[PDB]
Amino acid sequence: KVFGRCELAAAMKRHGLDNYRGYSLGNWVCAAKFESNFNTQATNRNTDGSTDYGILQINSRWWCNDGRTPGSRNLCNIPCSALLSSDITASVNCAKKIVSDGNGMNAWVAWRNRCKGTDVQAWIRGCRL
Ligand code: NA
Repeated sequence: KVFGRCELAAAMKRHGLDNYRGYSLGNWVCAAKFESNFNTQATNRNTDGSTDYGILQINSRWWCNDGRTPGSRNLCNIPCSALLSSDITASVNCAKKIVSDGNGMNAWVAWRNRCKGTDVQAWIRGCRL
């Protein structure tokens, strides 16, 4: 599924991501924009041979199992394929664990390089939330 911006903002809010670990909804929508372009089916191979899955490009190195990332962990206890569903519940549940791990949203390099410090409010502008 390719979410609309406000559609994804509504879904993230419903699943309690708005102001989760102090990160406003616009931060999460901005991360999703630059990680996946709001596409739940997005997959990208990392240089280390891990893969990033779904709207928030969760990495098989630590968070989900894909069966092909040697010496990796599954800290969200989910198949990486579950992170490509049209229903973002699994991605949100896992993102809550990632952002709680100690470095906040710096875990998402695209958030750090493209969202951090910016007018992230713009990403929820016009949305009926
Ligand atoms: Na893994």
